[PDB]
Amino acid sequence: YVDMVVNAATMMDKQNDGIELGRQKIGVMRLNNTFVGDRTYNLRDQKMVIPGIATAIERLLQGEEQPLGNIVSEALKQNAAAGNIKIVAYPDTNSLLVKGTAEQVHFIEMLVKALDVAKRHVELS
Amino acid sequence: YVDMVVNAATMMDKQNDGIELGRQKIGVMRLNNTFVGDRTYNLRDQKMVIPGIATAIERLLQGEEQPLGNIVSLQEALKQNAAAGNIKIVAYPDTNSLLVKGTAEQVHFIEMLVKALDVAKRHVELS
Amino acid sequence: SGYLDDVVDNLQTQVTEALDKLAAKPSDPALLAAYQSKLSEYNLYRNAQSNTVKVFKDIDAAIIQNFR
Amino acid sequence: TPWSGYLDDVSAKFDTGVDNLQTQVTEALDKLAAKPSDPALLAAYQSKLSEYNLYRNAQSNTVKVFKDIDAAIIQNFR
Amino acid sequence: WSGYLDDVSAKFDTGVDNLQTQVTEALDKLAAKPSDPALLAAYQSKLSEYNLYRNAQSNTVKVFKDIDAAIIQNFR
Amino acid sequence: SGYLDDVSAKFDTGVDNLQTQVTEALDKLAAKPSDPALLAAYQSKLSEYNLYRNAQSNTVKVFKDIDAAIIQNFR
Amino acid sequence: TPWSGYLDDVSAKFDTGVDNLQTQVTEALDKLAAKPSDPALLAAYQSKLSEYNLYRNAQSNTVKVFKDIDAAIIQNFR
Amino acid sequence: PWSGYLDDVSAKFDTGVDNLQTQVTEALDKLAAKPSDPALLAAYQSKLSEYNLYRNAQSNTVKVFKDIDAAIIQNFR
Amino acid sequence: DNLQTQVTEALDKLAAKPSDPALLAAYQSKLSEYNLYRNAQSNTVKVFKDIDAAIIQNFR
Amino acid sequence: SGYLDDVSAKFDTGVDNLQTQVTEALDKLAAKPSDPALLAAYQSKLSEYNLYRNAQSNTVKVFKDIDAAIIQNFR
Amino acid sequence: NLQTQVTEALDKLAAKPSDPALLAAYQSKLSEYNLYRNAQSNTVKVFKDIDAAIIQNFR
Amino acid sequence: SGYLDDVSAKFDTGVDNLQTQVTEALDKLAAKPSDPALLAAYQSKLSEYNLYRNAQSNTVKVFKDIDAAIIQNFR
Amino acid sequence: VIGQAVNIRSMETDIVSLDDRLLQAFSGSAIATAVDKQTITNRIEDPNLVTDPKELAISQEMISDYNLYVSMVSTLTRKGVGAVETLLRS
Amino acid sequence: VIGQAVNIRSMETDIVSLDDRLLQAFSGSAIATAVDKQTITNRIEDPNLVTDPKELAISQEMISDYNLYVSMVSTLTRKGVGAVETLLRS
Amino acid sequence: PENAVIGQAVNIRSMETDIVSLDDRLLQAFSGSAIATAVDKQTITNRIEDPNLVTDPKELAISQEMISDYNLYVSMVSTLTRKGVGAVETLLRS
Amino acid sequence: VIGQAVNIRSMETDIVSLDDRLLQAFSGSAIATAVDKQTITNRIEDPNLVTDPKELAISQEMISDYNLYVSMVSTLTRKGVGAVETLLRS
Repeated sequence: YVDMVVNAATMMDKQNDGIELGRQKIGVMRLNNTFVGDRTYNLRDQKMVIPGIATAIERLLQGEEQPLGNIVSEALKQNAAAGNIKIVAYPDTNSLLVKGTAEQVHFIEMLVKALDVAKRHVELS
Repeated sequence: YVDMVVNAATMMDKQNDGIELGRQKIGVMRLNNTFVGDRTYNLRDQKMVIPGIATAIERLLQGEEQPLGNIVSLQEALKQNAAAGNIKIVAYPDTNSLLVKGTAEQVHFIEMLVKALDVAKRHVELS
Repeated sequence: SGYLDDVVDNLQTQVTEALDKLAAKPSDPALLAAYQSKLSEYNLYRNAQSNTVKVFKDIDAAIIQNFR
Repeated sequence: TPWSGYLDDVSAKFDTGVDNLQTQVTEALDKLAAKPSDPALLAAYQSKLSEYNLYRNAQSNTVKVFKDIDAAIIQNFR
Repeated sequence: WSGYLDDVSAKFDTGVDNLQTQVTEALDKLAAKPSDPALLAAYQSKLSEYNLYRNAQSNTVKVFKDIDAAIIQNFR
Repeated sequence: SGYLDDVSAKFDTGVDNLQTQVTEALDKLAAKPSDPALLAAYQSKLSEYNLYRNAQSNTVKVFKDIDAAIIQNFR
Repeated sequence: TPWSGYLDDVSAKFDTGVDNLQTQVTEALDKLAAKPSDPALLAAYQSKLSEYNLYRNAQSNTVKVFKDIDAAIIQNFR
Repeated sequence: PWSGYLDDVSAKFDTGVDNLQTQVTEALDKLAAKPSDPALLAAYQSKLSEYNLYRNAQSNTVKVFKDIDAAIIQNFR
Repeated sequence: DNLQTQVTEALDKLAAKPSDPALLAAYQSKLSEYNLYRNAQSNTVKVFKDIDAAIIQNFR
Repeated sequence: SGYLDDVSAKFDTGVDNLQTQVTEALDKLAAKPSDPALLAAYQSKLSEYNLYRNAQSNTVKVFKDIDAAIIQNFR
Repeated sequence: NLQTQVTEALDKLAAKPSDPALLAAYQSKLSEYNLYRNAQSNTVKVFKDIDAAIIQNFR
Repeated sequence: SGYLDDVSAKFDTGVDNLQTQVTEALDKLAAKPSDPALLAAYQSKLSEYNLYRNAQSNTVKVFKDIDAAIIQNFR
Repeated sequence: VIGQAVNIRSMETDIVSLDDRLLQAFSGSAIATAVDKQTITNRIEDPNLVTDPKELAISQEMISDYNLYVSMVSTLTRKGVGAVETLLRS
Repeated sequence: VIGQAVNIRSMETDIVSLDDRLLQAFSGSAIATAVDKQTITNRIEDPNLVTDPKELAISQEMISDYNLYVSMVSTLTRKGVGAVETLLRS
Repeated sequence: PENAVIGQAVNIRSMETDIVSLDDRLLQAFSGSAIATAVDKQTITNRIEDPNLVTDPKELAISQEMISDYNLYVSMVSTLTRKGVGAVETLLRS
Repeated sequence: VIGQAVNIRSMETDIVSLDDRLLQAFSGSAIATAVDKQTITNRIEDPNLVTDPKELAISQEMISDYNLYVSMVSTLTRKGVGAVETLLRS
């Protein structure tokens, strides 16, 4: 009995090692208050370039090993590396495409909404 | 009896190892609300480029190893565990349509995404 | 093996598998660099095993000869 | 299937990068040969030909560098 | 499950955090616009750095195999 | 036959068609030695060949030395 | 942080050393393109294009020299 | 008389450029008579350039196979 | 185990920036010294125990 | 410590400042790449550095070989 | 002895590694030193092997 | 001093005055860098010096190999 | 660090299970099973496996052990006969 | 696949004397060896076979197999003779 | 451990007492030697099967010693046993 | 040089019988052997001495002399015991 139990358990264990359990999901997030693309202004004597949200976030996360958490102003599946997160701007609808794990997508969304705040108009005389 | 069962079962297993069971489906999808290709606007003072869906998705999935799922806005698992980086999309302008190569599941997810992205645009009159 | 008769994985498997993967694309540096160290570790293992088996047999031969 | 190695893919990455230069060069040439004395055609050809030159050079130098990495690794199997 | 010459290779592969992907990225960008001097200048650096990485890795594993084989030869 | 031929063959069943492709590309190039389109392809194929043949031969050498050691320790 | 080696540090020293040249060049080009016949724009473009050319040359020549020095040491580990 | 393999690799080029080896000497023998004819200069520039490329590619190709073969033969030890 | 520790330190510093010539120059030396040390130790251990075996074989 | 380290360090003390003369002359040049007096200054420092490193490495190599050849005869 | 001559040639070289006259002198000295050390070690070994073989013969 | 020193010194005595001629002509040139007579005089001297040093070093190299190859066979 | 353990009070042997394999000189049944397998084989599977390093490392054990077993029996019989002759003369 | 042949029922109702078993073994080995040596030498002489990578890669395997076979026959023979000496030698 | 030193207060030895028989004194020797050798052989084998031990110079240097010490131990037990029985034989045939 | 001392006067003893001449020759050899072995072991682990050609050239000799000396003492002891055994057997 002992020998049957032991061998059956070990071989059922080995027949699963090739199975992968992690997965990737895609989040589509419209920007309500600002242009997705990088902005550039041409002036009589000057050229100015301003990076977009996608550019800034990518430039921040690039190369990160640790998972993210707590954005402020079996579980092995959970511990996806932050560097896997990818962001692509889609100006045609003024929206962001995000690829990664669900918690990552969540955090990114929170960060985006922390950032797309509408501007106050100023008149100068 | 035990020796013949052990032998036969093992030799059958090794005869089957070489059979390839994965299949590649082709889906054809028409766009209804937008042009398929990329568009460049040659403004009097500025050159501006807008990438098409095909480009943007092929850029998003680039080199991905894990499978796709849950998109939002015995052998079964072995087949399902198909890499994202194998999805291929070719824009066909002549009929304003996309050609998509992937597994049936991938094709389905891609289609759902497409239908999330070709929304019709509003008009604005400026005076 | 698929078989146990009632009464992890070794370097021999890992080498055969890395050779098998390499031979599909002999010019990829990641695969080459992954294979150099497996072929080296297999060479060292397979030498050290045989040398010690040889030592234990020469010990027993010397015992039998000493009591001849 | 037509087998293709790693260097094959490195080479082909350029060909798929430059979508159509390969034929624009020939059409520009034919147009020029029809009317060698038109400045607009001369100016177009100078650009396309230069671009083609630089593409071919970058391609062959990268392929050689990767060959010389791999040879230096498979040396050490001994 | 692995030996000690894999621990020695992996010390390089985890040492140069990201270069292995950065090269492919740089090539993907340059392939799109070979005539751009800023891209060319970037790629020269990445490709050279990668070439040295691989050479130093392979020569170090060769040396440790030469030490081990000589100790094992004395088991006789 | 033998195991060292098994190792040698595990390469040749790995590179499906290269052995042919190289000679075919050579014939094309020899037909028009000055076409850069042909030249560029031949450089690649020839390099892939040079590497395949070197890796094969060094591996066969190593497995030969492992067996020659064991057959001496039989004594 | 994006990992950077030594070669890409030496290379970056030039980039931050010439603070703004990279943009000054294109600004001067857009003015020149707006009015090619103005000699005051011409004589200003010449100096910038020349500075740019020299900068890029020195940069890559230095990177190559260092790579040669390192490869010559790594050759002696064996 | 025994042809090896390198001989065959070389002869592939010779039997490729079937007539270029004559055309070069005939276009030269035209030009040397009247060096000022633009038609003849234009012709000879082409045939000379072709002959240069052909001899160069031939010699490099023979060298690569010589280097593969030696590297195999060194393992007979 | 001092000369065993020094080489593993040097290797980490090098692996951090494989192209720095000062680090390369240091590592070359450390690795060479370690390489000589191991060989010398193994060879003398062998000599010392071949002498014992030859003694026993002399009376055996 | 060790003896090869003393050999290697003897060069470092022979050239007092070179390792940071190069880094300084580079930092000066990078500010004004077109000044010919700066270019001419940098060319010699970088040459000197190149030779220094080559000699340093090859000497350590020769001494290694002599030691390994002696240790081979303990057996 | 040769040990000192080589040590001093090295000290003079490391003062100015770029001087050809110093380099040429060092190449020669280091070469001769290398040969000397090898020849000495091989001869010592040979004599000891002979000595050992005699004992093994009468043992 | 061994035999290799002798072989080196045969070159040193075979060229009588070259080292000082080079040192001199350099200082004459550096006094007036734009005189064609001095330039022409210098090119030849420096070329001769270059070949001299190269031949010397390659010869010492060959002899070292012949000696080490003999010494190896003492065992 | 990880998974560390030590037995403090007593030297209970644990690297091996102590067993009757202490009390025998040759595992004659393991010899008789291996010698069976390398002799029942007559035109089945294949010959000449001089060359694969994994089976060639299994043959080394058998080729040595059977030579030792046969060498031992040669001495035991001489000893036995010599003991009988010793008693009968004396 | 070319010219394959196998004997059946080799020992089923006839058995050879050891005197003959040794003699057949010796002959079948000695001729195979001499033919393999000639094959190698011929593959070296022919100018078309020593200059083609495809043919050299085949010849390396032949030399390796010949060397391993002759070494294994020699070692086993020496070891088997040793046992008869230890049996007969007083 | 490495950061600890552990002595014995004073080494009194009950086993210095001869009190057991000349044959119990033999059985102790036999039993202890048989266990020691079986343990040593097993340990040496494990040190080779395990891939991180058989490929690190630090570990190989130790295994070399283990093998040599095993060899010397067994060779000496064999020698002394032969010398012992040979004495008995020499006297009784005289 | 630094921190160095030498014993000037050896203690002394009477030597009156073959017994004391024997114990004395034994004790004289034992200590010289232990000292030599320790010295060599240290010379193999001071890193200034393991890596310097001049110091390695010395260690080589020390090892050789040790080997020869212990082999001589072993041989002559066994020859003496064998001569006693031969005469008493005769």
